[PDB]
This record gives sequence, C-alpha cells and structure tokens, in this order.
Amino acid sequence: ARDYDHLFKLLIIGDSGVGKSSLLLRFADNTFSGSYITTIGVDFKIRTVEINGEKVKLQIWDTAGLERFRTITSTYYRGTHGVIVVYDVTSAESFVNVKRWLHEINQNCDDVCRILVGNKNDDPERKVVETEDAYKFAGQMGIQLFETSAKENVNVEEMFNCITELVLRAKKDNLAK
Amino acid sequence: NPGLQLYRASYEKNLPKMAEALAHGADVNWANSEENKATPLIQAVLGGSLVTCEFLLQNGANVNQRDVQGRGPLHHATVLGHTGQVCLFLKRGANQHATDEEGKDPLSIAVEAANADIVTLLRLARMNEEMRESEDETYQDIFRDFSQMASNNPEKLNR
Ligand SMILES: Nc1nc2c(ncn2[C@@H]2O[C@H](COP(=O)(O)OP(=O)(O)OP(=O)(O)O)[C@@H](O)[C@H]2O)c(=O)[nH]1
Ligand SMILES: [Mg+2]
Repeated sequence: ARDYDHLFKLLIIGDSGVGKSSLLLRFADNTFSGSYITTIGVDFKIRTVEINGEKVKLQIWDTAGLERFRTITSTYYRGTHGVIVVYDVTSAESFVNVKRWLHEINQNCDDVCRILVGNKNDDPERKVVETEDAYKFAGQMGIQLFETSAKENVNVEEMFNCITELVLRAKKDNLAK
Repeated sequence: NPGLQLYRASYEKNLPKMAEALAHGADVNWANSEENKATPLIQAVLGGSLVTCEFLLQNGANVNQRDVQGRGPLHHATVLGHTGQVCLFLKRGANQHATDEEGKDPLSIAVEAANADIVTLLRLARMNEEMRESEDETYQDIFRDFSQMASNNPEKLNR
C-alpha cells in the first residue's frame, strides 16, 4: 500500500534539439520558454494523474539526445514501462534516426509500450516530414503517432495521456478480471 | 597536532597514519585555520581516494562540513570530477542543495562542466528525495548506475 495506486516509468528519447525537454516541461508545468538548454545526462519530472478512480504516478525521464552528454545506456532503460520517441517534423534527419532509437529500445527492453511523436508541428513552411508519411511508418511499426507543438500546446496532453493509458492497460491486462 | 596529522594523512591516502592521529585525539572534523578551514574529509576528496573518504565517514566525519568558502566535500568532489566520491557522499546523506558563498550548488557546477555521469547521479538522488518526500520501484539504486561509470576524470585538474 503506497501513496499512489500505480507507478510507471516513462522515458523520452530522440535526437538532440527535437523538443524532448520542452514536451516534458509543457506537460509538467504548462510552460514553454523558447530558450534551448541542452540536457546533460538526464532530467526528470514526477507527476500524478487520476484515471478511472486511480492515482497514477508518472516518473518521466528525459534523456540527453547528444551522445557526448549521455550516461550509461542501461541506466535510462532499466525499469521502463513506456518509451516516447520524438522527432522534429522540420528535420528529415531526426525522422531518419527514429529507426535507430527504436533499435536502442529493442536492445535494452524486453516488453515496453511505445509512442511516436512528431514535434514542432507549428510551421508549415518548414515542415519536411509529411503527416501521411509519418502515419504510414507508425502504422507499419504498430505504434501510435501524435504530431505535437510544445510551443503552441497542441496534442501534448493527448500524447502523454495516450502512453499513460497504454502502460496502464498493459499492466491491467495482466491482472485478474 | 593530531588534527593536522590527520589532515595531511587524508590527502596522502594513509589510513594507518589517520588512525594514529585519531588515537591521539584528532578531531575528525578538525578545520585548518591556516588553509581556508579545510577538513580531513575535504583533504580526502582532493587526494582522490574513495577508501579514505569512507574511513573518515566511518569514524564520524560530518559529510556536509564546509570550508570557509562554504564548500563541502560534495562540492569539491563535483568540481574535481570525482564520480565515485560523489556517489558515496550522496548515499551517505550529503546535502546536494548546499550552495557555496558564490551561490553555486553541485548540480549547477556539474551542468556547467557538461559532466553527464555526475549530473546523472545528482539528478537520480534528487528523484529519490522527491519520491521519499511524497511519502525498489520507488528507489533508484545509484550505486548500480555508478558501477559502470568512470570513477574519475584524469584529464580534469586534480591529483
Ligand atoms: N517551433 C517549435 N520549437 C520548439 C518546440 N519544442 C521545442 N522547441 C525548441 O527547440 C529547441 C530544442 O528544444 P529542447 O526541448 O531543449 O530539445 P531536446 O530534445 O530536449 O534537446 P536535447 O536536450 O539536446 O536532447 C528549443 O529552442 C525549443 O524552444 C515546438 O513545439 N515548436
Ligand atoms: Mg533536453
């Protein structure tokens, strides 16, 4: 018996600059700074949500995207229930690299929920990863995709609620009727 | 001057001489008024030895006691990149929120140094603080996280 009814670890991964920390701050504090502060090692937020009469505590880990500033890889993945994989819809490279991030998950995790996030969807003139192409890819991987803007606060709450429900469902599907 | 003998032997990783100083009545928390009120445990940090830090803590050293610039053992270990000493101090209840007289805490120092390993230990220890404050799945094993990190960085200015 604890303060929460369920505890889940969520891990945010993806290339440097794509908006991982910004998505986390928007969800956690409803703020967006506009400034870029490079994540060194790891950062985190702990937040609770109420779902179907139960308190769910989210321990949300935020990785450094730059290899130079990452710690030992197994530290990020250990105990993870859900992984949030982020690219930047204005950066083709960040989307190309999604398959590398998916490989990293597979080398470190046996059985986790996943969600794909195309962030910075707030400037049509600089968008290079088209919605349809991203959804097609997501479909082939069997993973849900959300296109978000941490800056404009679009689909951030929806994305975090989705991966929360996925991990809750994964847990409950293994418990009694 | 048994305190001074202990102080010197701590830098020098000399546990028998440390023990001898203690047997003669050295204060394990002796402050050297001639050298910024630094302590045996701060000397142990500067000397780079983990086992010397352990010995002092086992014999009653205050893990938080500061020099005259307001810098404790954890501050100094962070500045020198002594990852193993940072891990030990965090597990022994060191106050990582302490700021020195210039207003800096260990996390700000580690972030400015872009030190992934030490930032990771400091942040995961904070996560444990936050998990506890709301009141193992709830408890990060930072030793396990430390166990495959480098114990130090010899390219950093240190011994
Ligand atoms: N236009 C726009 N910019 C964004 C958005 N989200 C983040 N940014 C900007 O993108 C830059 C990088 O944001 P971060 O959240 O720090 O990126 P990150 O993935 O955490 O980067 P690393 O910590 O280096 O791995 C910052 O300048 C942000 O203000 C967004 O939704 N739209
Ligand atoms: Mg970041």
